[PDB]
Amino acid sequence: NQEDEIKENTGGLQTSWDQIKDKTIMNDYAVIGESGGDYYRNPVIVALGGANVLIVTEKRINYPGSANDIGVNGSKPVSIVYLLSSDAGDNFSSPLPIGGESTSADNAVSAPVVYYKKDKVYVIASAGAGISRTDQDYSARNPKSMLKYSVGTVTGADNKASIQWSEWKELSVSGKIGENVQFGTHSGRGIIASDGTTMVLPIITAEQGKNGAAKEMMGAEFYKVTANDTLTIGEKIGQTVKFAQGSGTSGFSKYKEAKPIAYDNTKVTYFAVPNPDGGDGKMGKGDSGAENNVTSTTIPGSEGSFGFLKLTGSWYGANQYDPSKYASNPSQAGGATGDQAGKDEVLFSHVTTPAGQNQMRLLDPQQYEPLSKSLQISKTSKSSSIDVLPDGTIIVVAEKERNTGASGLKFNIFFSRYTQSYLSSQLEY
Ligand SMILES: [Mg+2]
Ligand SMILES: [Mg+2]
Repeated sequence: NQEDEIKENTGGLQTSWDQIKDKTIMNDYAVIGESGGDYYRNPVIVALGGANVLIVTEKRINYPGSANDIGVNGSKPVSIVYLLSSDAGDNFSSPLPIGGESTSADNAVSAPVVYYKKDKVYVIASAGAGISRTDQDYSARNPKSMLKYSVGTVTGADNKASIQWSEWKELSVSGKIGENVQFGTHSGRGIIASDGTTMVLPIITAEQGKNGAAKEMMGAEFYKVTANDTLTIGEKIGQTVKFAQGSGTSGFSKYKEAKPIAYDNTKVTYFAVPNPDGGDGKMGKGDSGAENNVTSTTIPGSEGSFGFLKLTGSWYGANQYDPSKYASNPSQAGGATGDQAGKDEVLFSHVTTPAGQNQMRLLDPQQYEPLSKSLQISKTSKSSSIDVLPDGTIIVVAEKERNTGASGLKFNIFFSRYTQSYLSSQLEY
């Protein structure tokens, strides 16, 4: 179950093809290791600008999470923490809780959805009950479901960045989601539309029943949210998504959490994770045009938050490019002359069985269908997240090295950095 770690003093951002051409795995190490009774889970990674990297994670305080692996459960403290690097991930600060350490159910937050374009980081989190399944019917629970958000103001992203977070505030769903709908978030990097200001908010819905009469009928609603220091929920995008009963336990839907992979200002396209209880082991693809148009893909998948990065003309793969030029014009940096166009590409990583092996893949940027090759990035995992640095190298945060002696799902949090040529050599023909 243990990984072979690489810890290097890179130069920070790379600045020339000669420096980078022979490098493959530039870093691959646990930024968070043993943590006693605390569980660090569901990480998301952000390249802030320059050599600055942000990792956001939930922290379940002295307990493993709900029985269905949700951070909040309407009674235990759960924080959302952040780590910062100013040397392209060579070194990360010790994790700090956004807004101070959680102390009760009333300030607990988990499953962060993280949005960023350039000066402000927006984190929208599950709060109160989340989509946790407990002993009570949802209608009887007192902390019911809630959404909360914090805004991180970024300073110095072109030197060595600092962030300060606003107070957690409630993001009301009144008039958007009815009572009864138990709802929450599913961890990941959030989509910002082409205008740079409209965020896509995916609200996960779930009929969970209770212990002794469990259900898991899941769905989603997508909403516009305008980037702002005060957030409010805007217009609905398309239809309410509801997944159908699977072939397993009665009341368990074939797919669980839907996560946006694209938004064209008209419809949200989503990948949905297959239910290990009644699904087909493959990621599902659908969009907000209908209540349920999801179709099976050929991508193997399971529970958890997949990583997904779309590059627009900025993938050079095995071909030479100028990493200094990449910082100012990522789509025009290729060739020995340093000014050729790259191509579109999608990078995707997810586990193939529950808490199993994490495979990275290239997907076609129009239909998101996989190429034939896949690269194992972890023996044991569940959630991961991908981004690209201003020098063109690929960064990943992922749960790895499951502690099988621990009560729930306990992992270490890994940071990894790869050259595009290495990834190409493993994923392309
Ligand atoms: Mg070092
Ligand atoms: Mg304050």
